[PDB]
Amino acid sequence: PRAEQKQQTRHALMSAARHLMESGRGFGSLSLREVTRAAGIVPAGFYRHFSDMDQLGLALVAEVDETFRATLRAVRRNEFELGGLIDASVRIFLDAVGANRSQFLFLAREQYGGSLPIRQAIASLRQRITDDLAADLALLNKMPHLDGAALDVFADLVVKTVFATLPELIDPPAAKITHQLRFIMIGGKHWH
Amino acid sequence: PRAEQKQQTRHALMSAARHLMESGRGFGSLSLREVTRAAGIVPAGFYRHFSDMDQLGLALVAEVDETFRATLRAVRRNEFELGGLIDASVRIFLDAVGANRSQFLFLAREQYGGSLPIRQAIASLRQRITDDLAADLALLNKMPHLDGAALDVFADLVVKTVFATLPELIDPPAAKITHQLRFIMIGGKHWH
DNA sequence: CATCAGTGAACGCGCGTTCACTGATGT
DNA sequence: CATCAGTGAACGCGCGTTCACTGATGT
Repeated sequence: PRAEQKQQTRHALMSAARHLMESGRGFGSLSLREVTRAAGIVPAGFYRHFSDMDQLGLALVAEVDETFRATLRAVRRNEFELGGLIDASVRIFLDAVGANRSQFLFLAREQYGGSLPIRQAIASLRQRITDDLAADLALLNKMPHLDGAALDVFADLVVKTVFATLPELIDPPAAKITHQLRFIMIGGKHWH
Repeated sequence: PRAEQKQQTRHALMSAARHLMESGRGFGSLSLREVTRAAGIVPAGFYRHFSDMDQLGLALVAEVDETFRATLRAVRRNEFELGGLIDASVRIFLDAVGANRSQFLFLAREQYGGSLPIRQAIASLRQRITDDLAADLALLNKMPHLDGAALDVFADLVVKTVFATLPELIDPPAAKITHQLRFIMIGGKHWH
């Protein structure tokens, strides 16, 4: 229908809030009014799309989750090959961040600093990412010296490193992060 | 003098802002009014201590920096012994966090989410921590296969891991972080 | 008597939310 | 005529900041 325009306006509010953040400001500090101002609706017109700012926040988590998971599926598609696994996936990853700066900006900025339902939605998307990593590694016996409990700890260290590297990939890398993921992988290989 | 009372009030504003954060809220979202309300002065009485909220933020970075560096000096004091280096220092560290929850809370929460001068003051304290780590490691030839450029990358990975572990050490560990730092150390040892 | 940390009233402003509304889309 | 996304005016409230002030500390 032309409730496609309703959707286009919802994307405007969303894209407007993310973009308003690219200046160091956090999602909790954004007013409904300024977001509507930026997106091109009069304040009360926010309520046709979200009940409040928190709800917009939640929709921003879902948007980035979807993008983050699409990238990791691309990385997952390359792990069945042999050699150069790290370099190739760092590249796939860095491209996806490049192509979606403001989404990963939101995630990097809110990963600890948001409201409650936003902190929780992020912790959740992160646990899934971590569980998927532990399941990838287990599948291909890529870390044989590591049992289920150890893989969980390993995958947590890798995801943590990635999440903690996001801020660096937006403000201003490839070789450095690759170098760093190697230290971790080497540590998993020679474990014991 | 009894400008010791002036200092006591300054500590109240400071401790008041940190503590007001323990509920998931970020420093940028705190009003001058609520901080004064919490600390026990009437709003305009903030200005005898700080020109604005940013300046309070800056003083909170300096406070935690000082505490963080005192902990790392304690960890540094144990690195000249042999064996069990990781376990002992994780313990020293976790105690210092325990003893200063709200300070590390501020740091963990603002490490990426604050204003500009606050983001910059934190990046600075972090670079110093990282440089000190790279200098410790170099001093004791603890990572012989690593040249100056490699140590910088290694120390960045360790500090990043620590900073990224802070949120977990306040909201709700020892074995997990120790386990994780081992993967990293092993990776540094067997590098090449 | 001198200093000055903290007071208490006042201001103008942007906020979130409500409400009856308008007018194009889709029957 | 029916739906409903977006309008525009209005409200009460908490904000940051100013100002002349008070009264204990320290001369």
